[PDB]
Amino acid sequence: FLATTLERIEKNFVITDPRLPDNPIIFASDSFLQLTEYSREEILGRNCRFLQGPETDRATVRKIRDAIDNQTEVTVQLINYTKSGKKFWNLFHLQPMRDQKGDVQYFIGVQLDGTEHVRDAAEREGVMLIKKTAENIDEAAKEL
Ligand SMILES: Cc1cc2nc3c(=O)[nH]c(=O)nc-3n(C[C@H](O)[C@H](O)[C@H](O)COP(=O)(O)O)c2cc1C
Repeated sequence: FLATTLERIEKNFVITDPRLPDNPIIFASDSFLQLTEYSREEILGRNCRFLQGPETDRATVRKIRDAIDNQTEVTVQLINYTKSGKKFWNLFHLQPMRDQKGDVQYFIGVQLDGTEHVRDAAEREGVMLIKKTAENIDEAAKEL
């Protein structure tokens, strides 16, 4: 699966299609693949929960579940794992992408990887970056 132009955008993100069973990944950026160590072929058609592992806070995962079910945005931080089992902190932002009648068509997920739970200035700057990134991908996804 050769990268589309969308997938060559130099940010970590995935797009899922909630019409397909278990809301699977249909697009994943090259940066996301570099971060997580998976090939595109390995993760297309899978739900993103494969990134979770033993030290992932399950209460935080439920916050994400609730946002998806209520079709709203959420921003959380949680521990995720690469294919080889390397841990990273993920400052994660979810938002729905809506069509011209306001119905949700896709979900966008943006990941900012780090080595620690961030707070205060680092958190603020991280959230600035991931929200701007989500906006750019929302525009890009409009014509998919
Ligand atoms: C667009 C999108 C991106 C997601 N990205 C991540 C991610 O980076 N890390 C993660 O742990 N979960 C991610 N998730 C959340 C899981 O896919 C799943 O929704 C979560 O585990 C809650 O559902 P579950 O209880 O059925 O597992 C993402 C979900 C969506 C829709």
